[PDB]
Amino acid sequence: GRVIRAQRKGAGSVFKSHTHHRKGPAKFRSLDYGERNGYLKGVVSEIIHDPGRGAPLARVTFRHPFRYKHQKELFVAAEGMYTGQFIYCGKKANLMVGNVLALRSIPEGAVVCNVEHKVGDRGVFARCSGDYAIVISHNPDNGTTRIKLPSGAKKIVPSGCRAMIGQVAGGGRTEKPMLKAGNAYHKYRVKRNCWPKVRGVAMNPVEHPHGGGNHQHIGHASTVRRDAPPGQKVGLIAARRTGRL
RNA sequence: GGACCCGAAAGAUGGUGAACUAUGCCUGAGCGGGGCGAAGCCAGAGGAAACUCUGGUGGAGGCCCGCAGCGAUACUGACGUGCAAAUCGUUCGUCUGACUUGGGUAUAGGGGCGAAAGACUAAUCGAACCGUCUAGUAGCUGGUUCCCUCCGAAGUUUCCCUCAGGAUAGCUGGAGCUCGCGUGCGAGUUCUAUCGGGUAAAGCCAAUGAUUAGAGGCAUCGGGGGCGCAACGCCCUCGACCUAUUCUCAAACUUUAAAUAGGUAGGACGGUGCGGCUGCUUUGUUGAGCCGCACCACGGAAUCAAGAGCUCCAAGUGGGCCAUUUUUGGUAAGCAGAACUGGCGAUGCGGGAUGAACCGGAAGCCGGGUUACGGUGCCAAACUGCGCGCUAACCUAGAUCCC
RNA sequence: GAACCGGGACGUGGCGGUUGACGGCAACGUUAGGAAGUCCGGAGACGUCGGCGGGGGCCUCGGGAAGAGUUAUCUUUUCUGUUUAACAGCCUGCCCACCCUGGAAACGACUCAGUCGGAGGUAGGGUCCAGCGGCUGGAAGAGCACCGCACGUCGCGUGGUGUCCGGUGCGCCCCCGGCGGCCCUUGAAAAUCCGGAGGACCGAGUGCCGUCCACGCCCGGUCGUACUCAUAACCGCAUCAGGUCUCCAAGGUGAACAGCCUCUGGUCGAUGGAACAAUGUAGGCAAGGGAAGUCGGCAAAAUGGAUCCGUAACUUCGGGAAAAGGAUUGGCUCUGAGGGCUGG
RNA sequence: GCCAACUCAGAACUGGUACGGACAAGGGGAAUCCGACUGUUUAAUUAAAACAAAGCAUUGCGAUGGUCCCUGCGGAUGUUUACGCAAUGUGAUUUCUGCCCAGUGCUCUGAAUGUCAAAGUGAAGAAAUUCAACCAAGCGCGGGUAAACGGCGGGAGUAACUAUGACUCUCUUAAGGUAGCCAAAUGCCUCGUCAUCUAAUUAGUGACGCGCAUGAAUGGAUUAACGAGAUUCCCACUGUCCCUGUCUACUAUCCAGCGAAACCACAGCCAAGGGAACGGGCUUGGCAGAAUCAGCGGGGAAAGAAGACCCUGUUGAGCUUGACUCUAGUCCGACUUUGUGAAAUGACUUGAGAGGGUAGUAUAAGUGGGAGCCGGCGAAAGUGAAAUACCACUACUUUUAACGUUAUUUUACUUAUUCCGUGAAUCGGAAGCGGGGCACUGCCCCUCUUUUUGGACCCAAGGCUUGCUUGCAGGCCGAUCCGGGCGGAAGACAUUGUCAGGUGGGGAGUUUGGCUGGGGCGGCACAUCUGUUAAAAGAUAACGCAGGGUCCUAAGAUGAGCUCAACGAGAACAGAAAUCUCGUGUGGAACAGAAGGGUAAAAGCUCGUUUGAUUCUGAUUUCCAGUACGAAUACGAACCGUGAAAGCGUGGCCUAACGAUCCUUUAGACCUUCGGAAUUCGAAGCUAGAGGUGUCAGAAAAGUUACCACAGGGAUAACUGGCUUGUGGCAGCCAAGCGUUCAUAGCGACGUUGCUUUUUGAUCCUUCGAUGUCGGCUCUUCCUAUCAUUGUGAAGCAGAAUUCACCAAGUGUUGGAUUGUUCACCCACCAAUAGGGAACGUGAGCUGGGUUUAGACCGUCGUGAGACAGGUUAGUUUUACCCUACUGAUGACAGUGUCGCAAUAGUAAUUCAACCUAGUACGAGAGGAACCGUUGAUUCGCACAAUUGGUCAUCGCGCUUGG
Ligand SMILES: [K+]
Ligand SMILES: [K+]
Ligand SMILES: [K+]
Ligand SMILES: [K+]
Ligand SMILES: [K+]
Ligand SMILES: [K+]
Ligand SMILES: [K+]
Ligand SMILES: [K+]
Ligand SMILES: [K+]
Ligand SMILES: [K+]
Ligand SMILES: [K+]
Ligand SMILES: [K+]
Ligand SMILES: [K+]
Ligand SMILES: [K+]
Ligand SMILES: [K+]
Ligand SMILES: [K+]
Ligand SMILES: [K+]
Ligand SMILES: [K+]
Ligand SMILES: [K+]
Ligand SMILES: [K+]
Ligand SMILES: [K+]
Ligand SMILES: [K+]
Ligand SMILES: [K+]
Ligand SMILES: [K+]
Ligand SMILES: [K+]
Ligand SMILES: [K+]
Ligand SMILES: [K+]
Ligand SMILES: [K+]
Ligand SMILES: [K+]
Ligand SMILES: [K+]
Ligand SMILES: [K+]
Ligand SMILES: [K+]
Ligand SMILES: [K+]
Ligand SMILES: [K+]
Ligand SMILES: [K+]
Ligand SMILES: [K+]
Ligand SMILES: [K+]
Ligand SMILES: [K+]
Ligand SMILES: [K+]
Ligand SMILES: [K+]
Ligand SMILES: [K+]
Ligand SMILES: [K+]
Ligand SMILES: [K+]
Ligand SMILES: [K+]
Ligand SMILES: [K+]
Ligand SMILES: [K+]
Ligand SMILES: [K+]
Ligand SMILES: [K+]
Ligand SMILES: [K+]
Ligand SMILES: [K+]
Ligand SMILES: [K+]
Ligand SMILES: [Mg+2]
Ligand SMILES: [Mg+2]
Ligand SMILES: [Mg+2]
Ligand SMILES: [Mg+2]
Ligand SMILES: [Mg+2]
Ligand SMILES: [Mg+2]
Ligand SMILES: [Mg+2]
Ligand SMILES: [Mg+2]
Ligand SMILES: [Mg+2]
Ligand SMILES: [Mg+2]
Ligand SMILES: [Mg+2]
Ligand SMILES: [Mg+2]
Ligand SMILES: [Mg+2]
Ligand SMILES: [Mg+2]
Ligand SMILES: [Mg+2]
Ligand SMILES: [Mg+2]
Ligand SMILES: [Mg+2]
Ligand SMILES: [Mg+2]
Ligand SMILES: [Mg+2]
Ligand SMILES: [Mg+2]
Ligand SMILES: [Mg+2]
Ligand SMILES: [Mg+2]
Ligand SMILES: [Mg+2]
Ligand SMILES: [Mg+2]
Ligand SMILES: [Mg+2]
Ligand SMILES: [Mg+2]
Ligand SMILES: [Mg+2]
Repeated sequence: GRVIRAQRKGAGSVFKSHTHHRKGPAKFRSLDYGERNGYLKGVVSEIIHDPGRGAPLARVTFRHPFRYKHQKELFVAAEGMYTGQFIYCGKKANLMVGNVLALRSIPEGAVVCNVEHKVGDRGVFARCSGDYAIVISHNPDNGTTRIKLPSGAKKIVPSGCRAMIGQVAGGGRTEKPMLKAGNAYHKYRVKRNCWPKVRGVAMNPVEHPHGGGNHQHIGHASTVRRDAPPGQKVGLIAARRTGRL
């Protein structure tokens, strides 16, 4: 008869993201004439740590195409990039790690990161540390490029979508064991109030379908309907299978 | 309808709280002295080499003892109308981190928040607090205010999600009305005459069923012994069978069959003789009812009759209990359940020492007389009255229905 | 009494015109020493822990002088105080950072720990940075201590002496510097201020144009400000043994803001008196036995600091571990070892 | 030479061996269980094994998305992007994680139309409307899934002693407990069996295992280190105890001052009696003497609270789901938003064409004339059930356009709509400057200027041309022209809105009968019949006794004929039992069913004819209120059956076999109404049946609560008390037998009479506005049904020992292991280690180990919430100052004092050992007493401190730490 924790998540106010010390969103430059037709050069000034994000970020300074001022950008760092490096963004940019190129100019089998979904969206795919997308094939008839995403899915995107050459830096982070609750506490303190987690079978019936019983047990199948209403949809949602492979 | 008065656990609606506590966020602050001695580094020794070893340096850890801080294990200590609606004393856990803490800020009631105890959300939490709907509804508990006088119950029937309730009939009050004065439309009573019964008892030597014992007979058709190869051959024992007897039995057996109790009748609403009506009935004014006229009818058994009949409105009651006799279950019960009557309940009074039911007896306020039951050695009113026997208790002799 | 900040306006003097200073090889220095739209950088501006070093205050030892305490005996001894603010100038120049000469293995330099060097070490010579560093002015005239004269009811009167010279440190509080450890944690923003890139535009010859320089002049609103901050000034119905954030922090013992005693400061506020029955509450002891008590060793007792010797099974090899088990500990009189500065 | 600090290590000397001198400050060891550890938690009874945790595993999701919030609009995750976010389970490391997809879930690019709404389409009708096809998701079917919920049994045969079963086959239901582990925090029996630990062990440890009911991420096994966690043992230690004593402070005490509260019908001495079954009051007795002080915990069934346990109410509430009825969300179809075009494919139109036999070649598929048809067939018959010849139309399978209908797909456009990016900064076309080839003057093919470097980059130089002569100012190129789309993506799909179907404990509301020797479980005594209880009219109770929702066109109606069961005697197979003959035959047969009645030319059996099992209403009986229903009975008014007729028949031979209102539906009338008038559909009326309420005078209805609540109930359970005494315990009587013979020394079978309330039952009288619920500890008293001790009788009593019995309750009846234990069982001592009451004595006397709140684990059960007579661990014990009682203390008792008497009340002593008797009596031996006397001792009681021991704040003396 009580709202469950998963339900309470949506209202927020204690489950909102912790973003006080973050350095702003990481994204490509806004797509413009220079990147569409030629190439534009910037310089990497700093490599910084973004709290709550495994991958390091890169500060890049560009010369504004048509204004007398500096254009400052924050890119998701690719492995191998260093301070003082020159980054080239555009259709005519060379195929080097750290450069941002339109997928139409990236040959097949290339490893890229921060791939745009819609032309000009400034990058939404393969942004986490150690992750990357792979260019599979091109279709000039409809101007569409096929990519393999980190999850293994194959997606078709417009060939004008941009992507940075190389993989995201910081790979191998999840290999290290944490060994203690304090490390997880520190990890999630800068992410959100999602830790520690209380098991449903440890609660009373009033606040969870798994609660109750003189023994600790679910008492009914943990697989639930895809259309099960909020508050009832707990456990393995719409599972096509369970158990070991 | 507030509905005689007071009372629920709840439900609904609209508002108020994160000054406590829970969690996230922002910005500040706080945490002796010791122990162990990880990486990294320096030097030396052994060895053919590989490599091994030793002594220093350094200071890691959700590491250890421990002060402050934070918390609260045991005494199940103190106190337990306390210093205190959670405190005090000793003891105890942790103490550089998942650490402690101030202020600001966010989350508000079927909502929040929860390292999860249904915990916390202002001494309020398995749904906060404040006002209102609201005099919420209660077959349930408690109260329900002057006097005398008259009458005066019920715990039983049927129906009800009915079993602590209600309606219904019965019991009761009030109002009367119709008549009547012994010629009485009557009666919890007898008498006379007529009917029904299957209990008590009795019966099995009567049907059905149960059951003991012997006696006399019988078989080409029972088990054995003897005489025998067998024999429908012979002699005996026990069994069946027949006959006449015999012990003992029945709520769901019975021929017979009480006591008590049940029904009907004993005139004025009768009888007799004529005539009439019918569409009913008959072969038949043959019957069956009914209707007119004439005559007779001493009231047609006893006793009593503080009279008989009729109607309307309505209260309370619908938990009963006890006793002689009859009687079911139960070892029995101050157990549980039925029949008739009476009693207590609703009722005092004398007796049984004492007592709701036993015995007596029922009652306005008094004087006198006499009794009922029970008593007359004292307590305590009335004889140590007149008489006959029994008992002698070295066990507390014995001493009055229920008891 | 002596300073500072912000704002306003001018006057005097100074500074530049090679229109927009000079010096240094350089780091950079000097009180001044153009400039508009536009653009760029820095400060503000940041976690935590450990060692080391510097500064201020405190603590502490010795000497000089002033006063006081003790003095049956000893005590050149015991006690108190012996001060220097903001601000201005000059000097100095921690640890770092930076610059010039030069070119290094037989490698050297170097910290407690690290670390650094042909991407230029050692060495020689310099620049800059901090300071809560030094001297001077402020400022001895002030404050403090001591010794005198005077009114002796009301002179907040009047005068003198001193305020000096050294040592020491794993000491305590605060600030700072520079390294190192930790993170799947990397530990605010803005107002505001400073600097820089560019040079449109701008002036004269005995006066003009500028000037962040020196001195002089004027002004600076509104509200809070007492007191308590707690065993009686807040909350708990109270003058309630509870609860309520934080700053300062002496001496002795001792590892120690442990316990105990003491100095400054505070305080004797818990209604008082008499007696010392039982039963209680709190705190001890108890011959012999030693858990037989009790559901149960509940409670209490025992052990305990430091130094030396020594330490098993098991083990995730990190521990177990202070395992277990033994010895010592006072006072007094000595001995030895462990340092700094100066001088060829 | 001048200064400087406290660290370390040694050596003498020395004190009453004192010296971390106060203070400060681990007890240790050997094991088992749980949880890895650090951390967190029920503020005010539970700190834990519970929660979290790192590690492990599973699930969804690529943004047009997953999860979630929101009335709506829009939002959180998201300053994000799979090394991520979201939803779960397990719980370090090590090792392992077996079989089962039948069930419930979840899931799928699977077959298919078995079912499937609204809208839309077609037929009929005057229309309302009814019929058909088409028909989404979902459901059904199929597949996959167990680190999803969960499950892991039984049977038969089989090895050469037996036993088991490697092996083979089978059933429910998919499989049949694998590796492991165990009387476990998990085992009932159970205190299981064995070993060990102890003197003794329901405890601990190890082992065994058909294990009521162990078992593998509902995780199994182990595990160093850790723990205010649960357990066992050992060492040290001790006032826990033997067994108490003593010391200090503060109280209590007394005083000055000050000064409440709880509670109070009236009050307060007892024994018994009865009584509402436990009185302070009543009855009968005992007694009983002013006024006061300090305690005390027996009583006041003391106070504290309208019992929280249990039951009842037509009272809730938290939670759950396979309960009833709904609902947010979600999926799906239609219409709308919604505009502009082109093609395929499947049906329906018509239109031409091909095919078929169960047995036979064959359309003989179906039909008519065929005797005649266009050389060909019948005209003959082989199958035959029905003819081939010439005509079509009828059914089934099968191709394709002229016209038209319908449905599903593919695809085109962008302006509606939706989404993305930007400070809407170069978008579309063309042309020029340059670079390539061709062959010859034109073509086509490409580019927009920036890639060794951690620099800077803006506000136009230049050329041409005007005002007039420039303070300077105005135009073009530099800087191509033209496009009145900021740049893209999806796109009439998505999205909004309205209806329609599915899903929907996420959420709302509600329900979850009654009787009942408490309630539940059980049963139905709830409608209802027979016999009996039932007491010879009727009526009559119990969860008394023994039993009983249909069936029949005949098993109803009528007429006729006959007589059944059984027995006796006879007849081949044939007999106990087949069919047949005669005789007897009162029903001993049959009549649907339970039982009781009833019936013989019948009510039974056979046969003939039949539908009175018919229509119409009234009356009566049974039940009973003299209501209804059911059932039955006697007439009346009709039509019939049967019989010759009287007559009989209104269902079953009689006594049971059944059902209101509302609604639905059927039958009846030339019936009534639709209210402005007519006709016709439709609807509504009247009369009689049918669909049913079995809780049967008739709601529509699942659990749980230990998180719990309210109104009440002693109308009703869980103690004591009261009745009873079956059961338990303790006695008696008779005498068949036992006892070498002998019933009775000692016993007592078969029977039979009693007593007791320390057993357990039975009951429900008292108590539910509360009488504190086990056991132990302490303390007193009482009983005898006597264990020991004193005195006796009897013996199958030689002695010793033992047994039976009589006076007898004066005295005593113990220390320990295991268990919470009562109980039990062992060890030990002893004269003995008897049995019991006192509200199952005794909690304002204690304790709190157990039972019996809330936390938590295991096993079994349940889908679940949760349950458990199963186990386990942690879990607040309140108040006396009132009256009485009792213990002591003043006082009263007629001046004061001393010495005394004395009723009455209380009372106290107990048991054992040794020596001698005595190796005596007795006895064949073995063995083996007792009186007297002497010396000690046990338990208990009253005193006392010479000695010993204890006690210190003599604060007495000494020593000593820090200040
Ligand atoms: K809710
Ligand atoms: K959290
Ligand atoms: K968890
Ligand atoms: K559950
Ligand atoms: K579980
Ligand atoms: K009324
Ligand atoms: K607050
Ligand atoms: K904070
Ligand atoms: K609420
Ligand atoms: K009632
Ligand atoms: K008879
Ligand atoms: K008979
Ligand atoms: K009534
Ligand atoms: K800050
Ligand atoms: K640091
Ligand atoms: K200042
Ligand atoms: K400038
Ligand atoms: K002030
Ligand atoms: K203050
Ligand atoms: K013990
Ligand atoms: K025990
Ligand atoms: K810790
Ligand atoms: K812990
Ligand atoms: K704890
Ligand atoms: K846990
Ligand atoms: K989303
Ligand atoms: K799981
Ligand atoms: K399955
Ligand atoms: K399945
Ligand atoms: K199976
Ligand atoms: K495991
Ligand atoms: K613990
Ligand atoms: K007083
Ligand atoms: K008496
Ligand atoms: K009720
Ligand atoms: K509740
Ligand atoms: K659409
Ligand atoms: K729906
Ligand atoms: K639901
Ligand atoms: K009939
Ligand atoms: K009923
Ligand atoms: K419920
Ligand atoms: K008995
Ligand atoms: K009772
Ligand atoms: K009670
Ligand atoms: K005991
Ligand atoms: K505890
Ligand atoms: K005298
Ligand atoms: K005496
Ligand atoms: K003495
Ligand atoms: K003494
Ligand atoms: Mg579990
Ligand atoms: Mg707050
Ligand atoms: Mg500790
Ligand atoms: Mg009534
Ligand atoms: Mg009778
Ligand atoms: Mg009488
Ligand atoms: Mg009289
Ligand atoms: Mg540290
Ligand atoms: Mg010092
Ligand atoms: Mg001076
Ligand atoms: Mg400049
Ligand atoms: Mg207040
Ligand atoms: Mg020291
Ligand atoms: Mg919306
Ligand atoms: Mg479908
Ligand atoms: Mg096995
Ligand atoms: Mg285990
Ligand atoms: Mg009595
Ligand atoms: Mg109550
Ligand atoms: Mg009722
Ligand atoms: Mg006949
Ligand atoms: Mg009906
Ligand atoms: Mg004899
Ligand atoms: Mg006796
Ligand atoms: Mg006795
Ligand atoms: Mg289960
Ligand atoms: Mg006496």
